[PDB]
Amino acid sequence: SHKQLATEQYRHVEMARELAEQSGASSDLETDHQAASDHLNLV
Amino acid sequence: TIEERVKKIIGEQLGVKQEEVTNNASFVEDLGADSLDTVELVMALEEEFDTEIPDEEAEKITTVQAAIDYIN
Amino acid sequence: IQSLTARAPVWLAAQDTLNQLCEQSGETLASSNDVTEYMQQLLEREREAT
Amino acid sequence: EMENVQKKLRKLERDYYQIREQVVSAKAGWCAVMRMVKDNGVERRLHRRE
Repeated sequence: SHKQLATEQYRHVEMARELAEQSGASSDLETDHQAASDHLNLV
Repeated sequence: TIEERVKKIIGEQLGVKQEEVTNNASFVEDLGADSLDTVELVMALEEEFDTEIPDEEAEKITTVQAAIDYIN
Repeated sequence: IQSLTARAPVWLAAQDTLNQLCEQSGETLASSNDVTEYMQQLLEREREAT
Repeated sequence: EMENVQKKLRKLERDYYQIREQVVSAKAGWCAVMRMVKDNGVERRLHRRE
């Protein structure tokens, strides 16, 4: 169980990292879509 | 020196004295310690040094000298 | 393992009695036929000593 | 959850530590008894392997 927990910790960290990147991407997309809503209202 | 630990513990675990053990011999058959006795010896060595030895490495102590080789 | 475990104690008791018996004698037994032939030698010694 | 299992590992480790002291201390006495018993008792009289 000790070695299993070490391995599981490593994998868990990897998944957390890729989700952090997607969170940043989501904020960027929100910026772009705010601009998009403004454009719709302008048209 | 620090080896006095091993060369002491071995005897205390096998009934032989400090000088009885010979580096050329093997615990499994040349000291009379069977499977259970050798498990007890390796596990007592583990206890004394407050460390850990997995099964694979632990199985490589059949000879007298090995008890110090992994230690020092 | 269950079969062997059930069988073991009987075999061990039998072996202790056998070792005691043959050690009590000068000759060491190894088989049923061997025990029988030892019976016969014992009878011959009876009928000479008598 | 996995951090709490790690703390389980620590608790189990100290349990193992306790068991280990038990084992080594027991052997220390086994040594002495089997030293003294070699006055022919262990041969078959005390060692009732049945």
